[PDB]
Amino acid sequence: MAVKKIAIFGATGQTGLTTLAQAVQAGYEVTVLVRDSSRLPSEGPRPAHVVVGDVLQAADVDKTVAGQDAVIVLLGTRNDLSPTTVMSEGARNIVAAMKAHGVDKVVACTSAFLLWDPTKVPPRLQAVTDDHIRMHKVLRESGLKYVAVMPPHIGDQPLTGAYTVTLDGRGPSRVISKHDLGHFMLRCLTTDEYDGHSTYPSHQY
Ligand SMILES: NC(=O)c1ccc[n+]([C@@H]2O[C@H](COP(=O)([O-])OP(=O)(O)OC[C@H]3O[C@@H](n4cnc5c(N)ncnc54)[C@H](OP(=O)(O)O)[C@@H]3O)[C@@H](O)[C@H]2O)c1
Ligand SMILES: Cc1cc2nc3c(=O)[nH]c(=O)nc-3n(C[C@H](O)[C@H](O)[C@H](O)COP(=O)(O)O)c2cc1C
Repeated sequence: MAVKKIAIFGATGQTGLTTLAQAVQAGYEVTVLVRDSSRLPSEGPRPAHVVVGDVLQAADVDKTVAGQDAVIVLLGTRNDLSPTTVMSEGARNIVAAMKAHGVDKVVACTSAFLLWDPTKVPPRLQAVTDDHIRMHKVLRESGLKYVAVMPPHIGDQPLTGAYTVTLDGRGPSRVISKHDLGHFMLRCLTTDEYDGHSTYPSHQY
């Protein structure tokens, strides 16, 4: 039984937009939860289903997760570095909705800071990193099949599909293109080999 139907959270963000386009082009039936639909593009591949709402609202999340085979999480805070619980509270709602609807696979992006020396996080990113840690804890303790994607700097290099995935935060570089990161999140839908693991995609462009 391959995954066919997925929900993407954070589909309008930098990585979300290209993950969404790639998923639709690849044949998935994609549902997105967006606060503002004007942030979805008109050109290119289009999601099958658009739910307007907020990941902080359980009912909105429930509507989005119902019926899916898997969930991709690309939530983030754009340029806001303030203390925050948006991602972890969103993940709480996602896990509850997954359990309410029988969905058992989640692929979620946090950051390579969760693999690197936890005393080398740049001060201005510490608050966001603390919420990534809370989000990781929520997902790992959910018991669901969870692939933790922990990328380094997200760049705008082209899609290659040729990046390296390690399990410990060491790799050929400290950059992954947004397009390659999205491609990897989709890869995680068709294998179990990363379930229960932390993954570090990187590439020399
Ligand atoms: N930038 C880097 O180099 C880097 C490196 C490693 C890890 N990361 C982490 O990687 C993840 C993905 O980063 P990104 O740059 O692709 O993300 P991003 O551009 O920050 O996009 C965040 C996404 O989350 C959505 N979102 C935020 N609050 C929400 C809410 N309350 N309800 C529903 N959706 C909400 C945003 O929606 P709107 O469009 O409505 O704002 C947007 O779709 C983030 O957690 C980031 O911290 C970033
Ligand atoms: C593991 C890792 C995680 C990162 N996480 C973030 C993050 O959540 N948010 C961010 O703004 N930058 C993060 N960065 C680096 C930023 O993307 C980088 O400072 C960015 O180029 C700043 O661009 P701007 O000034 O246009 O916002 C991360 C880098 C690495 C290696």
